[PDB]
Parts: sequence; structure tokens; C-alpha cells
Amino acid sequence: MIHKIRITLSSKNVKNLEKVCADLVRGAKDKRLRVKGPVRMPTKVLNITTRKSPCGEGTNTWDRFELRVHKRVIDLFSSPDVVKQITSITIEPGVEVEVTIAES
Amino acid sequence: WNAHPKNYGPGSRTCRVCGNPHAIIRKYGLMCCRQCFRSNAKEIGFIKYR
Amino acid sequence: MIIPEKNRREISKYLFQEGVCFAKKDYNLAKHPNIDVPNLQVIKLMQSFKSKEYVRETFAWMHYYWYLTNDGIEFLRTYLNLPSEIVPATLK
Amino acid sequence: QMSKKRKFVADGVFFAELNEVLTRELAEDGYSGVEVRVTPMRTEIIIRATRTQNVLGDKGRRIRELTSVVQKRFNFDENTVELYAEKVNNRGLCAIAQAESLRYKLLGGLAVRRACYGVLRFIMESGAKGCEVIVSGKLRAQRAKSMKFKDGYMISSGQPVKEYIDSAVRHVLLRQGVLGIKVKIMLDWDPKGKQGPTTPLPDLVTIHPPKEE
Amino acid sequence: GRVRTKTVKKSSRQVIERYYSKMTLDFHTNKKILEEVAIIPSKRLRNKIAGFSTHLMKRIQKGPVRGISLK
RNA sequence: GGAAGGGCACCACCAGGAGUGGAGCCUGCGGCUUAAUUUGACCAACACGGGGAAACUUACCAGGUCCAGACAUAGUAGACUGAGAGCUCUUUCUAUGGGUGGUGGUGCAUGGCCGUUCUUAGUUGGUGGAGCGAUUUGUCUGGUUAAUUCCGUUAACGAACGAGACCUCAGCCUGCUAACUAGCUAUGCGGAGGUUCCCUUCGCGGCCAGCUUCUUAGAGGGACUACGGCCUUUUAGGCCGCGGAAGUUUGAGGCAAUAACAGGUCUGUGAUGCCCUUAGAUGUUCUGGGCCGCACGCGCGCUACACUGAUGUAUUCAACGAGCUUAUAGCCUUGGCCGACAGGCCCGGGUAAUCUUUGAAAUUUCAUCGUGAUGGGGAUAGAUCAUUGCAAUUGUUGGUCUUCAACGAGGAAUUCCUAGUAAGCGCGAGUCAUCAGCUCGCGUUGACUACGUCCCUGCCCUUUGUACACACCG
RNA sequence: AGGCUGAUAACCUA
Ligand SMILES: *[C@@H]1O[C@H](CO)[C@@H](O)[C@H](O)[C@H]1O
Ligand SMILES: [K+]
Ligand SMILES: [K+]
Ligand SMILES: [K+]
Ligand SMILES: [K+]
Ligand SMILES: [K+]
Ligand SMILES: [K+]
Ligand SMILES: [K+]
Ligand SMILES: [K+]
Ligand SMILES: [K+]
Ligand SMILES: [Mg+2]
Ligand SMILES: [Mg+2]
Ligand SMILES: [Mg+2]
Ligand SMILES: [Mg+2]
Ligand SMILES: [Mg+2]
Ligand SMILES: [Mg+2]
Ligand SMILES: [Mg+2]
Ligand SMILES: [Mg+2]
Ligand SMILES: [Mg+2]
Ligand SMILES: [Mg+2]
Ligand SMILES: [Mg+2]
Ligand SMILES: [Mg+2]
Ligand SMILES: [Mg+2]
Ligand SMILES: [Mg+2]
Ligand SMILES: [Mg+2]
Ligand SMILES: [Mg+2]
Ligand SMILES: [Mg+2]
Ligand SMILES: [Mg+2]
Ligand SMILES: [Mg+2]
Ligand SMILES: [Mg+2]
Ligand SMILES: [Mg+2]
Ligand SMILES: [Mg+2]
Ligand SMILES: [Mg+2]
Ligand SMILES: [Mg+2]
Ligand SMILES: [Mg+2]
Ligand SMILES: [Mg+2]
Ligand SMILES: [Zn+2]
Repeated sequence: MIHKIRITLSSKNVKNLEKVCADLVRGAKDKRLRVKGPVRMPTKVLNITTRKSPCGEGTNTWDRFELRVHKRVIDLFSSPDVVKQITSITIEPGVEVEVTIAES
Repeated sequence: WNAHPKNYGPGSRTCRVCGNPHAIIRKYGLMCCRQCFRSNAKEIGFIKYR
Repeated sequence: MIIPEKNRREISKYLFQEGVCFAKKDYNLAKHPNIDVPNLQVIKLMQSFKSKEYVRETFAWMHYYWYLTNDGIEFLRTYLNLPSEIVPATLK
Repeated sequence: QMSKKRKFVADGVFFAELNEVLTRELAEDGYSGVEVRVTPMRTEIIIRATRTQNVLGDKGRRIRELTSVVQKRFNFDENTVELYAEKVNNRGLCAIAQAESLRYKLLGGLAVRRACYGVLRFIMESGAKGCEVIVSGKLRAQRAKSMKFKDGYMISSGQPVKEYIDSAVRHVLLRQGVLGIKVKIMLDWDPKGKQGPTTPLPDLVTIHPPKEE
Repeated sequence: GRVRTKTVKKSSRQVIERYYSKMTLDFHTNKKILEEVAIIPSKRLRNKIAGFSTHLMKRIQKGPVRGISLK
């Protein structure tokens, strides 16, 4: 009857990602469901280092470009229908919500 | 006409923005030349921190 | 540009059926992603339309973007010999 | 299925490419930006333009064409992506809109000195803490030179530049060459976060007035 | 060096001018007062203002100062 | 300015360390040679154009194709060959104007971007004062600061930029939030050892053992020179010290003013003016060669000249990061098997804190070698095997045996650097089918010397001289 | 021939 449902959230903005995580956890505490999380995976830092100059003249200066990806994992012990209702709420821009049934 | 294989090497790959075949950034599948990427780096989502 | 008559109809049919079309600037591509006609023939055929103002052309990131105009719709209907009440999908 | 690293990069590349396509297709329609709102079952694209009446076209003919071509170009499922036009609330605080506005004034034939001051004066009247317009290229003589029109406050260095400075760069293809337009507008602190950044300047310290009760 | 800039010095004098009664000789207490009676964007700036204001309070105890007007 | 006074910088010196310059080799540049050896650039060019070119790249050279010449007007099986590519056979367009393309020229026509002046602290309105005026004062005698940083003086008063603040990473939190993609402790069961209990050690299990110290990452706290002594003018501030994770703006970065350069880039761009060419093409494609060619000069480097070592064992500890279309399978690869190696075959995992990752070297340890160019050094060269690819010859690279050059610490000269720094040691990433002696990051081992000065090379500010202003390269 | 100088002379080294 009760199943462990895993919700994964990814985003480039920390505040938006944290805001959605609080809403889901707070939205599940209202239904008195068991909640495990949020679990914060290590931040993925995509890095691109490139020559600033469009040509090869001058001092060799480099720009270090970073694109940080923050990942959150939330586990809810409830039926898929209840989880669907909680996650149906509008999500902040840039936050990707992925709901899957944990294989255990 | 165009019979020579183009399965690998610089000739097969070109910048997706300008079409130039030099200084292609293949990391993460960007497929953009170093000049085009720097111009569009902010829009793509890359930022300079340090 | 000697486009086969069979291929020419497909481009006009697709262009008239949907008021927009696009093509990658890759003359070596064997087949257009949306039409069986070779990619090169699509680019060259709509270049003729651009010169005659039948379409409006935009280029960006190695891709063409063509939009049918009022004159283009009139020309295609006569060329395709279709009822005057049929219009491109963009006009509905 | 693709890894997270490539998916985010792919999303970024889509936004960059989409903006460039609209920047040229809607060049003479006041295009000022775009917002991509990907949602389940539907991806929403919001186009910001000073003159929305021209972007939509007659009975929304043009907007449908943009939706159709975008859907085919980017391998979207039919009837799964929508384009919505929107109007800029404060046209005078958008550097991109002002840069394009100055671009067409020069193309028409208006003098550089007069056109630049018109944009500079308009931006300040709109409630901007400051502005700066730079035009470079072959103005009248064969040799190129730069004219700088500045007024009000302005900052160059530090993190606050990202939040308080709105900058745009555009090219004017004239008969004798290319002119370079650079519009730099410094926004004002807006606690509501609409006209300008909500966060104050780091060096701005405010002392609450004491109360007598 | 550790010379306070105009931002730190100017803000510190203003706080003491209109909150001399609240201010004390303890840095830890003073920095909590600044949060209540002022909006300082950064923590580091707040600490510098609190420390310099505490220095000014010690100055006032021994005698009058130049840039502070206590009615 | 080979004038004076003050201040400052390891792209300056001092005290030092590592060196470079000498040798071999790698790579870049010049020259020579060449059908071509494409070309830009000469502190601020020369492992730079992310330029590690077998084809492509490709711009060069020797040849063959193709039109991928819109739009508008007027007119009417054989021979050859590198290859039957094209041209015949067989089977079933041409002018004119106007375009298009061009890594063609011009960066001294331009946009944008970047470098540099310039890492220093500098720059500029308003009103008022002074001067016929250029211009000046404000922007300063003095003290102080990394700082035009501040305290003060005061014909100036009040502001705008830069500096600072700020943003990112690192250093403290036994406190908060909480984790089966991270762990610990305890417990249960099992294996082994020692004396059935017990002790030591290892494995496995428990979403109802518990918990968050270790790991991860959100929110906050924490330093302010706070406190003590002394020196400074009542100042600004400085020196030393307790405590403290931290007392150099705590460390390192990012961002970064005015005014400039005929600095670089037209070979990043469907950025671009004009010029040139456009079908016996400077367009495009195909084949082959070249970009690497070697009497010589130069720059960045790699490996060394050994015993503080090489070799053979035993032993053992990181961090940053990266990874697939699943087609039998194109990415990172565990495990099993075959092989001396290289490599091959099979079953699989991982679109990832889940799998690769149980994840390095220097070093540590024992033995051998023994001052001999020696078991130092590994250039040059022969034979042969395998791998990537459509293609390996002018060796792509990787293995096996053999061959075993200079080099014994480097002339004049010259570079970098003040602490987890120098240096040593390896790893990941970029380029990438294959190829790293390069670049961008990462950790591991871990110092000497200084805590200054303006002597050299430069920079900032005042006074002063000037016949300079293209500004002493006058 | 190399070094020194932005470059030449002068100077220094081989
Ligand atoms: C143009 O206006 C938009 C309005 O949303 C603003 O977001 C941009 O920053 C500005 O350039
Ligand atoms: K040497
Ligand atoms: K270089
Ligand atoms: K330029
Ligand atoms: K004045
Ligand atoms: K046991
Ligand atoms: K350019
Ligand atoms: K040109
Ligand atoms: K390029
Ligand atoms: K050898
Ligand atoms: Mg500032
Ligand atoms: Mg700063
Ligand atoms: Mg020093
Ligand atoms: Mg030097
Ligand atoms: Mg010395
Ligand atoms: Mg050496
Ligand atoms: Mg030499
Ligand atoms: Mg040497
Ligand atoms: Mg310099
Ligand atoms: Mg190669
Ligand atoms: Mg070639
Ligand atoms: Mg060729
Ligand atoms: Mg060509
Ligand atoms: Mg070109
Ligand atoms: Mg120039
Ligand atoms: Mg005056
Ligand atoms: Mg903890
Ligand atoms: Mg904190
Ligand atoms: Mg500057
Ligand atoms: Mg020049
Ligand atoms: Mg070369
Ligand atoms: Mg170098
Ligand atoms: Mg040996
Ligand atoms: Mg280990
Ligand atoms: Mg020997
Ligand atoms: Mg290189
Ligand atoms: Zn490009």
C-alpha cells in the first residue's frame, strides 16, 4: 500500500532549488507522510577554460567559466497518486522535477 | 563529390554557431568554437567566479 | 538548379501545407529531415522563392528559416492547382 | 537519456540559439529578450518586445509561424510548445531596447550627436540612476573615433555591476562601414524588485531615524 | 594597513550622533545594536562599523570629539 | 634631465633557492633549400593564432571534376586518364545586366573582442576664489595607509568614478537542518586466531539499533585589531603580546576608472565598407605532395651528467575531474579467460556521491651494484610483433631483443620566486580515430633566505631648469 | 659566432 517514492530535483539556482525542496517537504508534512530528505548530492561544477583573445597576440590570459549544477533527492513513503498531487504544484523556473518509483 | 570519408577529424566537426572548424569546444557536447562560446557563455549559463 | 519535377512538387506541397520551413546549411546532407528531397535542393529551390519574394528568409546558427508570404501563397495555389479555400496551416 | 551535465548544457544552448533566431527575425519589432519556461506536457516561450502588435501580426499570423518553425527546428512534438508575446513595462530601463532604438535612428539618417542625446535623455526621464551611450566607427571622417555620452551615476567594478548595470552592444551597418552602439544603464534600487535589483549596494548604509515615544 | 574608509567612519559617526544612549563600550553588544537600528548589507562591514563605533565611544568618555555632535 | 626632496615593486635589487645559457632530444621562429615547403605576430613575436597538420583541416604546390551562376530581358562498350573523373557510344543551353561564393587584398577604412600603457592610484563636473588669457584652486605644507587610505590644513564648498566595499574558493563549528547514491557506533550471525564465557580481527544482515564525530551541502555563527603594553598630536594609525581555527585588507582569485596605441585580429563569425576575382573561378570538390624538407643562428621546454643514486624486491598514502546512439557494439571500463609483452575474446556495470573509482608517483623497506661514462645517460640504428584508421612510406603510436652517441654540473649573460611558497613527484582535463616533451587545473613531499633598500631596471608624487611638444629614439 | 642595447657604435665572451 505504502511505497518509497523518490523525487529528484536539479537546478542551477540554489535559492529556487531550496525553495521547491521546502515546499515539497512542508507539503508532505501536512499529509503526515514519512519523508526522507532532502539529500544534497555533491555539486557538479562544469568548467570551461578558454583563451580570452580571439587571436593569439598579447599576454595569454584565460577565462575560467563555471556552470554549477545542484541536485536534491527526496524520498516520500506514500502511493504514487498522493505524490502526484504534492508534485503537481507549480514549480519555480529552472528547477527540473523528476518523480520515479524507487527500485529499492 | 564529397566522396572522402568525414567520420572523424577536424573536417567532420564544425562550430554550430558560425560553422568554423577551428578551436571547437567538444566538452559537454557544446560543439562551439572558442570565440563563439565566449560571446555566448553568459547566455548558455556559464559564469565567472574566480 | 535543375530540381526534378517530382521533388519540386514535394517542396511546394510541404511549403504550402505548412507556411514555414527550415534547412541546415549542409549541402552534403543526403535527405532533408522533413522531406525526402535532398537538403541541397530544398535550400536552392527556396532561394528562388526568396528572390521572387514568395518567402521571407532568416538565417542564424547555420540554419535557414523561410516563411511564406501572401504572394507566395497565391503562386503556390496556381502551381499546385488546389481550391482557393485551402490555406496554409499557419492561417488557421 | 543523457547525463545531467549535458542536459543542462543542451538547455543553455537552446536558450542561446533561440534568442539569436528571435534577435534577427524580430530585429525591427523591438525584441528585448525571451524566457523559456519548460513545464510538463508543454514548454512556454515568452517573447518580450516593445511593439507587440508587430510581433503577433495580423490576427496572430506571425506568432503562429514562429511557433511552427521553432517546433520543427528544435524537434518539439506538435502542439507542445507555445509562443506568447509580451510588452516591456518600462522601455526606458532596457538597454537592449534602447540599443535597438538607437540603431534604427542612425539607419534612418538622424545625426549621431542628436540621436545619442535623445536616448540618453529618455533613459534618465524613465527613472534610471544613470546612463552611458558610446558610438564608435567612421562617423564623418575616414579615420574612426569614439563619442561617449554619459550622465548620472555609473559603476564599473565589483559584483554589483551584474545586478545594477544593464548593458547591450549592437552593430549598425551603414554605407561607409559599421558603427558600434554600446548602451549602459545603471538601475535604481527597487525593493519590490521590478524596476531594479532588490538588494542594495554594498557600500550604501542606511540609519533608521530614532523615534520619540 | 587597517585604516577605516569614509564608509566605515561616516556611518559610525551617524550612529553615535542619534543613538548615543543605546551604544555601549562592548563590541559584541554594539554590533547587535547596529542590526536593530541600521541596514548594513554585509556582515564584514557591520563588524568594522561596530568596532570603530566602540572606539569612538571610548573617545567620547575621555572627552569631546570632532565629527560627532551630541546635543 | 648624467636636477633636488619623498614614496614604491622579487615582471627591481639585496640575502638566498631553483635554474636557464653548455650536452642530447622535443617543439616554435629566422635563414637555406623547394613544384610548394601557405600564413599572421618580431618588455607587449617566437609549446602564440587554443596552430599536438598522415586524409579532412588547408589558406601552399602538381592535376581532374562539378555549378552549389538566384532573379529579370532578348535570342537559338571504345579512346583518353592517376582513376572510363570527364569525354564519345549505347540506353533514356548562349549573350546582357544583376547576383552568389571566396582562410583573396586592406587591422593604416571599420565593428566587436583581447593585449598594453598600468597593478600602479589615478581621473573628472557644478558653484565660488585668482588670472586679459591658456590655465589654476578644489585634487594640499605635515602625519598616516596596500591605496587621492584616512586625520587635518584650508578660498574653497559639495559631489561623481577608480581604490575599498563587493562576489567565488580555502581555513574554524562534536552547535542547527539530515541522508539505503555518504558513513560511524552498537548489536545479531558467520569465518580465522588465542585462552565454553571472554579477548583480537574480518565478512554479512537489519527503511523498526541508534546516531551524524568522520562524508556531503544548505541556513547561520565567527575577527572587529576586540583585548593588554608601548609609540604617535586630543588624531589618523603603527609595533609587540595573551587568547583564538584564523591578527599580512586571514589566504588565493574574479570584477576593475579617465585618456590612449594607427598594438593584435578582415584566417572565429550569414560583423563589415571599398577593392580584386567569379565557369580555361582566387568558388567548391576529388587524387597526390607540402606545411615536418636541413651547412647554420635564436626562444619555451623535456631527459641527464649519478651512491642524497640506478636497478630488483617488499611495502604504502591523494585531490581536481571525465564518461555511451546500444546498433552483437561507437564513451569510462570492473570481472573471467587467452598471451612473455603488446593485445585479443566473453559475461557485465554505469547517462553516474550508485559503475569505472577496491582509484598515483616521489617516498618507505631489503638486497645487489661500488667511483669505472659503470648496472650513470638513452640519443642514434637494425630486426620483428600488435593496435588506431579508408590510408601509417617521409618511421602515427604501443611492445620484444639488440645497438649504446654527447653529456663528469656548464663562458659572457640571464629568468622565476618570500610558505604549504620554491623545487621535486605524479594525476585529471583541453586538443583526440590514433598521437603530449604543450597548456589549464589537482593533489602528494616540502625547504633556504629576507621581514630591508633605492645601488641596478622601472613606477607614483612635489620643487626646479628647458631652445623639447613627432615630446631625449627630442 | 654569441651576449649586452629598442637599434647602431662602444664594450664583454667564445
Ligand atoms: C530589456 O528589458 C527586459 C525586460 O524584462 C530586461 O529583463 C532586460 O534586462 C532589458 O535589457
Ligand atoms: K643549464
Ligand atoms: K607564447
Ligand atoms: K580594432
Ligand atoms: K571650477
Ligand atoms: K567473532
Ligand atoms: K575579427
Ligand atoms: K573585408
Ligand atoms: K574558430
Ligand atoms: K634507445
Ligand atoms: Mg566603486
Ligand atoms: Mg575591488
Ligand atoms: Mg618586497
Ligand atoms: Mg628581469
Ligand atoms: Mg640576487
Ligand atoms: Mg634542468
Ligand atoms: Mg643553444
Ligand atoms: Mg641548452
Ligand atoms: Mg608590463
Ligand atoms: Mg599529428
Ligand atoms: Mg593536407
Ligand atoms: Mg586536398
Ligand atoms: Mg578555396
Ligand atoms: Mg570569410
Ligand atoms: Mg590597429
Ligand atoms: Mg571658476
Ligand atoms: Mg558533522
Ligand atoms: Mg558563512
Ligand atoms: Mg585602469
Ligand atoms: Mg598596425
Ligand atoms: Mg608548422
Ligand atoms: Mg610559453
Ligand atoms: Mg639506466
Ligand atoms: Mg588510496
Ligand atoms: Mg653504459
Ligand atoms: Mg599547443
Ligand atoms: Zn564559432
